[PDB]
Amino acid sequence: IANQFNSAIGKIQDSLSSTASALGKLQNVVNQNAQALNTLVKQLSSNFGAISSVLNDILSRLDPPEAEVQIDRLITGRLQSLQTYVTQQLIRAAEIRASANLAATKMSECVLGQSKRVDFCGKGYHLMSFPQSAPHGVVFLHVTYVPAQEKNFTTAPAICHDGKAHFPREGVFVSNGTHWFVTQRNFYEPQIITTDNTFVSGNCDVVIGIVNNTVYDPLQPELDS
Amino acid sequence: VSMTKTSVDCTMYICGDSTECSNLLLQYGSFCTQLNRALTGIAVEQDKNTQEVFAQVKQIYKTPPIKDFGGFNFSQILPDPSKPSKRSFIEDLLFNKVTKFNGLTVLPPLLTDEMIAQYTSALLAGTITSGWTFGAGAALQIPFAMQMAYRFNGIGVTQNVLYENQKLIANQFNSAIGKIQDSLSSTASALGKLQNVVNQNAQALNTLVKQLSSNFGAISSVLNDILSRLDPPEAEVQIDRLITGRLQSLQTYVTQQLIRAAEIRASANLAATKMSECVLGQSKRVDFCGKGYHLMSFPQSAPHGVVFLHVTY
Amino acid sequence: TWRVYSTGSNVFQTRAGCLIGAEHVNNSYECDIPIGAGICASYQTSQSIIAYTMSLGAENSVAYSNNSIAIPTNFTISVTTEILP
Repeated sequence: IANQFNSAIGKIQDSLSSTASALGKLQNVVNQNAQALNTLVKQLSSNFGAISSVLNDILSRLDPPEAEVQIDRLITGRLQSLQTYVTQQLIRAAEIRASANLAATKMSECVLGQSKRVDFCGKGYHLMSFPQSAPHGVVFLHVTYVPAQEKNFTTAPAICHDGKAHFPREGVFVSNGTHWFVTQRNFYEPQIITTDNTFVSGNCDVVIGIVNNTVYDPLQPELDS
Repeated sequence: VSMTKTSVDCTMYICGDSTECSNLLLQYGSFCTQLNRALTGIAVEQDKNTQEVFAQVKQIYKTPPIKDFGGFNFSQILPDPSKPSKRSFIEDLLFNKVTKFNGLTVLPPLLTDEMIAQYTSALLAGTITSGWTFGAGAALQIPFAMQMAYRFNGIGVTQNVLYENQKLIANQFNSAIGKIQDSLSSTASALGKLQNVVNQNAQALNTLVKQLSSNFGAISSVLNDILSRLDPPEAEVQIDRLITGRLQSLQTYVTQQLIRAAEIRASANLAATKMSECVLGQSKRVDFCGKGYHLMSFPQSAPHGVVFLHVTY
Repeated sequence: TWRVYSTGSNVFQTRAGCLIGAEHVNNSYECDIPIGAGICASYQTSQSIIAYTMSLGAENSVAYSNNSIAIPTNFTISVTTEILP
């Protein structure tokens, strides 16, 4: 486990140093604010129906009966550019508010504890997550548990030995063709069937699909010795 | 889940293929550029919301040819291969319950209806056959009579209740799906949440068209009328009252569309959370995957949305 | 004013419109450039832009019986990365 964990962080160091396409979510935040401020300063060159685009051009050429007419077309045209920029920045603040509350929720659940929610703190069974710093963001490193190799077996829902049905306590029954064992569902460890791994409830004339087997009793060699 | 896409031309809506109108539009700056940039980011975001919800797995499973699920009848949610439209019977009922040339256009979505239904048929085959293991690793075969023994243990019930009462739970499961076919086909008011998307977006499109008949203090509402009766010394005054009148109508439509695009984005993230906590696994949160003790869920397709099907205790 | 791409013998009719200057194939791959209504575009090899139907992944059917189970025998540990602004 310690060899697979130390070799997994090494595969993040080469992926973050080869390409820069992994930080595409943080790049769109800076590029959208740089495009909104560049468009706002470019609208000062427009005329908006006036004679010129410079306030000193109209004031140093025209008369104050006429100068109040051309300035009115410039204040009205420039006030609509600020109302569009403020409204667009107010909607973008709602998107960054939903991402700040999600980053605070994963900080309290995935980092400071262990979550039982599927596909929230990573793909698979979550074990650990370490936080890191980033410019205008946060980076999580979810450590997960994933099974790799499989093997088919023959199963049965329950067993009965001497008329009484036996149900498994923790796990399911498997069979390699000859004997029956009790194993867990996430790892294969074959153990013998005993009274500490079973659960007796009623007879075996009700459960469909039940097979016949024997249950080992641990009081056999101690009471005979 | 998603919303229909649109695109509005800035020059065709204001200037009715006239060169005298477009010469005055260039003095107002980049107002024709910001309207096409905002509507582009909405149409891209509507294609992303259908990928975080439906495209959760990248391995298309299939139904086994033998239908031996231990007394359970899934003949109403499985797709029909004999029909030309690969949908289920409940998906066919959900499709029949929901109902120009002035620069406006509607762009078609990327993911069509036949590729959405193949995502639902792949996730239905993983929940029945594999269960809760096809979302964490590879698919592991578990019989359906043994899957609910783990689902009963998750809510604190021993496995003696399921195995000794298999004929009672299988009869209540098939009788519960048949009640949805009578409740949906009779009362058509159950799908009112999806019809509020196509109705509020149709009122905004009809408002832009009906606002072209306004005068805004000018002589007429036709650009060819003012250019034919007056001289270009005086014709530019009436065009200035019509450009500023129609520019505030286009800034109103984009701003009201950008607020509505945030709530569908906020609703698609909730549907993507329920597609992995209620469908791909068993959740323990109260009042998240239904009322009561949640056991399993089944997804269904819907136009501009998703329809869940929770099973409780 | 450009009509250099209207030579012909490359016209394919789609649902979103018509795509000229690209060839149509009958295979299915994972696409990167979206067009609309399932049709995609890519660059595959003497190289030209092709168009095809978007696939949904490789087919993987599973066995299912009354007395069949699958228990894992080995595991791996993998570390992912998630970036949130």
